[PDB]
Amino acid sequence: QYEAGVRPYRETYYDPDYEPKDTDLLCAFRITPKPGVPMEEAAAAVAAESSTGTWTEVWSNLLTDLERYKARCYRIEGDVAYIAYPLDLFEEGSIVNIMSSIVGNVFGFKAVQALRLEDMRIPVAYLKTFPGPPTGIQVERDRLNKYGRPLLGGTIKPKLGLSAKEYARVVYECLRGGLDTTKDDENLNSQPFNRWRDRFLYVMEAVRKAEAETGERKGHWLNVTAGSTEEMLKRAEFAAELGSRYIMVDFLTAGFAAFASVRRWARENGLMLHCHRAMHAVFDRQPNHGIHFRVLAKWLRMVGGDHVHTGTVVGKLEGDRAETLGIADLLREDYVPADPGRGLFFDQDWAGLKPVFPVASGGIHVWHVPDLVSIFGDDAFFLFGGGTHGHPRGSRAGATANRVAVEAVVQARNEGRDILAEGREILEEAARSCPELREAMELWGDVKF
Amino acid sequence: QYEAGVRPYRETYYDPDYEPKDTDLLCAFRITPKPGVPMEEAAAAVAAESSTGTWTEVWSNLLTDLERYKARCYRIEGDVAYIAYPLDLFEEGSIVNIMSSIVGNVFGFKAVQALRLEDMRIPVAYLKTFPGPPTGIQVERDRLNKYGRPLLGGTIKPKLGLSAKEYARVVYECLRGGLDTTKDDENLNSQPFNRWRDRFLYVMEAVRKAEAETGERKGHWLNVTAGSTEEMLKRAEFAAELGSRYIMVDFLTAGFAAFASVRRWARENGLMLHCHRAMHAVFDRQPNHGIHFRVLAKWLRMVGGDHVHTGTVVGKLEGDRAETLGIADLLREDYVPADPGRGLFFDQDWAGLKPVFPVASGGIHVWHVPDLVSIFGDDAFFLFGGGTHGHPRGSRAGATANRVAVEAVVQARNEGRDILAEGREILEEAARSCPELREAMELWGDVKFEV
Amino acid sequence: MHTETFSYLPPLTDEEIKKQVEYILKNGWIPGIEYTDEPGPHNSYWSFWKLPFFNAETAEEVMEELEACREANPDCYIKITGYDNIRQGQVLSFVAYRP
Amino acid sequence: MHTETFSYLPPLTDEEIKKQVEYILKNGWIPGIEYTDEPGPHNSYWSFWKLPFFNAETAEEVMEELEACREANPDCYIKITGYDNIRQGQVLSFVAYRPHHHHHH
Amino acid sequence: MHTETFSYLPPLTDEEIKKQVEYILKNGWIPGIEYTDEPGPHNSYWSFWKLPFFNAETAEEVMEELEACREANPDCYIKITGYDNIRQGQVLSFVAYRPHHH
Amino acid sequence: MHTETFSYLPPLTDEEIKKQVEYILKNGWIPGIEYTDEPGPHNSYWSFWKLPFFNAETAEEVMEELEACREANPDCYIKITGYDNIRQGQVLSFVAYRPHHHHHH
Ligand SMILES: O=C(O)[C@@](O)(COP(=O)(O)O)[C@H](O)[C@H](O)COP(=O)(O)O
Ligand SMILES: O=C(O)[C@@](O)(COP(=O)(O)O)[C@H](O)[C@H](O)COP(=O)(O)O
Ligand SMILES: [Mg+2]
Ligand SMILES: [Mg+2]
Repeated sequence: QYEAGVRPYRETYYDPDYEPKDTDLLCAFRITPKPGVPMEEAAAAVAAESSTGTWTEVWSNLLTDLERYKARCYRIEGDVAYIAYPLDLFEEGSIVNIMSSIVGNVFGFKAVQALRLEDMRIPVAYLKTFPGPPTGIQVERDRLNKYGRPLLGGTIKPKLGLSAKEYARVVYECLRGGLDTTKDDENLNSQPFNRWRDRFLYVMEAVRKAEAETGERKGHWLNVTAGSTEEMLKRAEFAAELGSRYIMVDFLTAGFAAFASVRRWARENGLMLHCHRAMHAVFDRQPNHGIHFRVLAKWLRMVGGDHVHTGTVVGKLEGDRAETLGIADLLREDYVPADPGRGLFFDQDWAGLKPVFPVASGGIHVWHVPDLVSIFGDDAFFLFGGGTHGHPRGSRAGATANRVAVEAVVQARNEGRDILAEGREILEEAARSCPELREAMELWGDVKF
Repeated sequence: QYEAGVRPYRETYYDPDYEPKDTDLLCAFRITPKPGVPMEEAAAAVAAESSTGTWTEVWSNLLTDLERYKARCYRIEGDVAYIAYPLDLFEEGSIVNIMSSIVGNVFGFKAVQALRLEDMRIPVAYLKTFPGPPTGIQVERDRLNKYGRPLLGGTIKPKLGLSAKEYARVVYECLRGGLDTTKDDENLNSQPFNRWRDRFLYVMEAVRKAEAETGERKGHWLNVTAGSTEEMLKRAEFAAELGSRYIMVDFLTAGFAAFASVRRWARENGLMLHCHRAMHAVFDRQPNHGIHFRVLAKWLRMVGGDHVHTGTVVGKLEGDRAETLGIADLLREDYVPADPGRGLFFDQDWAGLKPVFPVASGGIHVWHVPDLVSIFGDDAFFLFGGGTHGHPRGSRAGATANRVAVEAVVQARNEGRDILAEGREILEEAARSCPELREAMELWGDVKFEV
Repeated sequence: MHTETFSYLPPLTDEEIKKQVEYILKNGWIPGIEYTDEPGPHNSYWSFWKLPFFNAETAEEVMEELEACREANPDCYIKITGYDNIRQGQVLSFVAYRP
Repeated sequence: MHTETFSYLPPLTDEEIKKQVEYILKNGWIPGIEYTDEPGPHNSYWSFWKLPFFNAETAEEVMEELEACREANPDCYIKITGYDNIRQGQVLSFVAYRPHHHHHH
Repeated sequence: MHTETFSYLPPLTDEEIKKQVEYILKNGWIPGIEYTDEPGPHNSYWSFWKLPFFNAETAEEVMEELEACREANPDCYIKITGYDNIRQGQVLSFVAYRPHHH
Repeated sequence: MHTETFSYLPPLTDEEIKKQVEYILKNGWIPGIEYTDEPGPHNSYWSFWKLPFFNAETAEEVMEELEACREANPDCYIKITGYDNIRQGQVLSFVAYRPHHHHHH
């Protein structure tokens, strides 16, 4: 009663006359076919095996409306295949479902030897099924009462190995010296040398003490990342009982289903949510295979994180300046037009979702502050871990150096100075009044990446 | 008061004199340094930045004992750096914590242009803080009353688009034709055209009807994968209320913390846990950068999935024979010696954790059955989705063809026949008593994938 | 035992059954045949006679299959179905033969 | 009524059965015989025909017991079991005899 | 008592303050002046000096209001604000005058 | 206001203090100095007088810093700390200086 047998995927799943609907989810896939497999067939294989198809015709295809439901490759430019997915294919509010289709099996086919998801056009009708950040940039600045400059943070070091009590000594010195926030390392969860309950308690003593002493609101990104969702929610609950303004989650290692659970809990309990992108470079770094960070950044903004790391460009971890500028816009703006020169393949409307703070962290020190202010502007966190505790006089002095550097560069920008052309002179001028900053500049004056 | 400033990572974190302890977690990383960065410095950067270190010396290093806590690269051989991580660094029972250290930041450093985690030795002292599978191969066979052959399953197709009622019709036809199980596609969760509660109800009616009609116990891997942990647990709950033997989770797309939540739920409720590895190839496809599936497979067995997909070798998705044999041993055996020819850089003791069923799925059909029985032996599921519903006479006939193929090959193996040399002949012999099998052999005889 | 649509009318003649099949085909729907010896309200999945007739072009082809199903299963209730793949739903179902 | 392993193949001849018993014995597993008139999915415990044949040394001894069981219980399904005490689990079970009515519905 | 943005720099001169007012105006933001004798972290709502200066066109206008606020409230902390109605958020806030008892 | 270890003994002389510092150093622990005007049970973090003396080699060096701290902060309680980085914990802490008002209530 039907035509059984194997057909090329392109017969059903390649349609170069298809016009994408404003409700379709669009993917830009970088395809490296197995040699001898044409682009059109490789693209159709990806479109088929991420939507409705499989490797041979099935009688049950005729019990549904594949014309309505199938994904289809509708355009190919070079090695980039554009595939359109009907809105009805997706579970509302579920990044987990997006991934299970779009990146579920199609990266492992023999016919397609490498595959990278470069960008995705999330349609407004699908975006509205997501709640976005639980706080968002504007409300977070209101909660902190901080306006007009990048915010200062810093990872406590050594990454692991400090007792809970001594850990919060470092926090206290940093916050009292002028950092706005400090954070647990992504891999500091609850371990034999530092269990999370003790750390949460002592850190909040330190946060409260620094807030009272300086008069500025403080916070610490208490890492709730744990082996199970229930454990993360219990840690978040205790952070809330202690009056922490923040918790933190490693959203990729905990994973998107638990991340969604934490976002809901954070919103309902008045906590702001720092998101660490641990694991991202396992699959977003190489240009031939994986998922570009700008896609991860879109998904992050949808579930709802209040901040996510974006790289520094100039620090110890790899970053591309043009890509980073586009990602910053994707995280912060209401609407981002396509721009091939930043790898933004699609226009992205954000459907009124709240914006996310970019976070620049990793191997940075005072000499980087002119470049960082130039790249990110005010709505970012700059984190100095090593660049704080590695100060010759320790963490309080390091925090002061870093806070002064940011403020001096912001002041100079606002006065109309060229902070790139005059960056060194701006810092030297501020160091004339700030020995902490002079010592930091001397220590790290030869350290570049 | 301390020596501030930047030092090479190798000063603290490269120690070729270090003797790994039986309690250390060991990693084998294939490293491609930035040109001009020595291997020793690149390996030391990975060790430092996945344990205790950062880019400049900090006063607070002197408040702890880096000799106790630092990871250290203790051997570099070719392009592989061996790195030892002290037991103390890890949170008991947390795969999430393992990932946050071992693969957290170290794949994105300027100094290390590509990095491939090939293998990890999980020490017994840490492994036994994990529970392993809630069921295990032997208990599952007892629950199903199925002994002495591979088990048959298959994904319902089209992946998406069937109503709940017609989805369950396909299930019914498959199960009553001789498949042991059927499953939801990994991307079938709850959608406008097929909402999960409707599917779960109708599918279990089909399962019960097929079991009563055939006399054989059946199951369907109901996919509980959802956008939040709470929603996944709600779906698991309903499957339990309907008396399903099984639930299914996409453990990597849902993620390990939600997976662990479902595994605890599964222990409290007695359902078996099918684990789909959707997204794994995003991480594991390329040989220069990423995480090899064998590592993910270890993590899977530690949390406690009862099955995981391992690849087919011969079907539509990539999978090399040697690596797949290594992965099957890692999933099933109590102790697995190293063999770098299979990518096993370390020996792995499982210290009594239960074995996981390998699941071979994707682009396979009747002609693959001799090779599949040769590769996996009895203790595997073979799934035919397209290879069942794409039969000329539909899903019941397709299921029968696949079931007969497996049984004929098993019978022949047990009689002493060489199922590789005689595999095609054994299928031809069986097809003389089974027209469904003949029709399947004829339809797909020219359909081959490279191996 | 009532059998849902048309069960409250007199048993359909072959001519009357054919007209319903013609209606299924005229609307572009897929005709099918199912049968069972347990037609009660517990039973959601009667036995398929072959597959749904995706390729059928004429009502006469369907009536030949009905007669063949009747001859193989004279102790069963036999129903004609019509399936609309655009709504993913059965759009007409009635019993054509009672044992 | 399908009866699990080999149920989808033609009913086994005595020579085919004996080869399966030889497979059990050659791997050091324990052959056994069980029977029932209620073979469906709710029945996990068929009736023992004697205890498992712990001391069986040849397939012939087992075939002689199968013959005795099927003469004593011609109205029953009769299965051969193959038990591995090392893993505490059955490694092969299959029906060797089905009653007359099975093939005449 | 630190006072958030620019608090870690030397207290601003009138000329430095005016440059920051010029930056607010150049960007099309709304300058404002607020004051309090309780500047600590519990206080989210300083007293407005008049309304935000929606109609201000020059920095000298704002500087005159700052001086007027200080003369009337010499015991208070006085801050300059800049508001962006398109983001619905404050975009710059810094203390321009601290009382003698600071 | 009791101040934990040795608080129930007579206030320590400088020679008694130095012997305790010698005990810290001889066991390879890190001496430090901290001070506060709020010594009670809600205060876990007194103010550092410089960082812990990681590089101190003699008790005399530590006594010179104690003298400097008590001259700079005569209104504060001042404690000697003794930190063991091998266990990540203080192994001895005691007050070496109390302000005048302590002894006159
Ligand atoms: O573990 C680390 O290396 C860090 O704490 C930085 O420490 P330092 O401040 O001492 O360099 C951050 O987690 C990285 O910046 C994350 O990388 P990214 O921001 O690119 O996600
Ligand atoms: O979506 C699919 O393609 C499948 O349902 C197979 O359908 P077919 O049976 O019709 O091929 C399975 O999910 C893949 O086999 C998983 O790949 P793996 O097992 O390698 O993780
Ligand atoms: Mg970190
Ligand atoms: Mg699938």
